[PDB]
Amino acid sequence: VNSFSGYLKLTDNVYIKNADIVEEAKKVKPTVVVNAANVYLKHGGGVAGALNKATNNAMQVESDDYIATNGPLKVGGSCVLSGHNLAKHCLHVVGPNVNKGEDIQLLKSAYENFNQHEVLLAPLLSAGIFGADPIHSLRVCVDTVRTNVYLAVFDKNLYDKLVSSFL
Ligand SMILES: Nc1ncnc(N2C[C@H]3CC[C@@H]2CC3)c1Cl
Repeated sequence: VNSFSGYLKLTDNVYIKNADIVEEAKKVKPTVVVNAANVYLKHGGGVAGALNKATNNAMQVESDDYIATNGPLKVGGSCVLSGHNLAKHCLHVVGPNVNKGEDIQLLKSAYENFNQHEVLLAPLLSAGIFGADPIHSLRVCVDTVRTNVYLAVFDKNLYDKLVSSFL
């Protein structure tokens, strides 16, 4: 049993709810919240800008030190950093950004990072300002992630479309 509430069950392991990952993280304090990161861990908008704002910029400060030591992530890659006031840990995952020309096949590699964590509060990857088709992102998620994932998708006309089109 866990603390996640109000989710629709899509499969054995994937759940979906119309909630802000920020407001959802603040309520649940999950072990892992996933950030929709870029390779530079520059949290400017969407899930990343919103998560970072909710940490009062502490996520960005920590991230800048990580990059100064380790250099940029790979597209499809991830790192584990603090969850600050939102979660125990934040898994920063880089999905491909279509608005930069990245290979959408890298989306499966991105979601494979989730399998290193038994439970994750997570966003839809490459959604939003990353430019991918969210229906495709949900299909890759279901077909790739084997651990228990709670997607918080803060957007009605899209939540309802994802549910009503889910095979
Ligand atoms: N705070 C959030 N929580 C959950 N999902 C978010 N997404 C999901 C789609 C794509 C990125 C943005 C817009 C709707 C955000 Cl910004």
